Amino acid sequence: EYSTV
Amino acid sequence: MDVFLMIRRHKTTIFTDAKESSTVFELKRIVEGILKRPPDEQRLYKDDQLLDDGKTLGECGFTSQTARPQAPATVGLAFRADDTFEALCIEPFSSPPELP
Amino acid sequence: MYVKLISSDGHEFIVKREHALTSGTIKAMLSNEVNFREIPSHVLSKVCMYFTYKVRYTNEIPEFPIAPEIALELLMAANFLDC
Amino acid sequence: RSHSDFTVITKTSSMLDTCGFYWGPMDVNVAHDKLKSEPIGTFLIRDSKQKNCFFAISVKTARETVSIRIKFHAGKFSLDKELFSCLFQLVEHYMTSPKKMLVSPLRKVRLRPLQELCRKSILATFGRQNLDSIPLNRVLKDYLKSFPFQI
Repeated sequence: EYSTV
Repeated sequence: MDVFLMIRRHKTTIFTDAKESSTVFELKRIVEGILKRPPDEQRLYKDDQLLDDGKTLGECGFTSQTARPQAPATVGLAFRADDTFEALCIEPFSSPPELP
Repeated sequence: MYVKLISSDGHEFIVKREHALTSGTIKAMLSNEVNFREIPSHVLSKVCMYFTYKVRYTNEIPEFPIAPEIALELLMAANFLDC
Repeated sequence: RSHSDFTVITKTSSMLDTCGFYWGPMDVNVAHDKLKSEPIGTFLIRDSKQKNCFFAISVKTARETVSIRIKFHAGKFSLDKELFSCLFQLVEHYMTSPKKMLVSPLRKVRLRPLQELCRKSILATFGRQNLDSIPLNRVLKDYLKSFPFQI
């Protein structure tokens, strides 16, 4: 589970 | 908890630790083994306040929160010169120079 | 038991022998007294605090404070004392 | 390919091993489970099991623990729109900004040597630019340039 900003 | 101290007299500084529940007299016993002076020839000070023998370090204001390993509390030390105890005298450390 | 460390200005610092063995340099030149004719007292006192700081918290560790005015001289001592 | 991009990645990898908070090949689950017990804002750099991703940064935000991938494109490092030449220049940037997404790095050894703590203070007050205006000899000046960051 990865994301950004 | 444990309290970390700096016992200073003239140009001598002793780094040591003790229990917050330990007494000032126990601290004098530590200095006796190091500087070869008996407890009846020693006087320990917090700033200008003379510490009582039967009071614990916590009761004297030395708490683990205010005397950390990286910031040990300063305890003044004076020895007995014949009749009386010499005046408290702690030689200050040097100061760093001004920033370039 | 205890060892005595003397600074350039003649200030005597008495610390536990096990604490002084942290420095590889001090460990190499010790039998009960070591003379540091090139390190001032305000730097050597800060190093002695680091010995207690390093040995106690070697295990969230509180930050070791370093004033900017002593950072240059303290770096020279740390590089020499190997710690 | 790409020319001097090889000279950059090989240089950062040496700095990745120099710093303490690089954990190399690390599972995403253990990275989030390790940081869940750490205070808010504690970040960490580790390898990424993906094929198109060199490194990942795992930070604990106020809401949850997130892992963000790091993109490298034409000699510039970016997080998953600000490009940076060095990876630790990217780390220092997000550490100094008011957003405080990153605050403290979880190092393998939490207690750093006195030389590193002094080095971090030297760079914080003078800067990597003034590193040559310092009255310090070559051995110490080179040590400051070995890892010139406030991190």
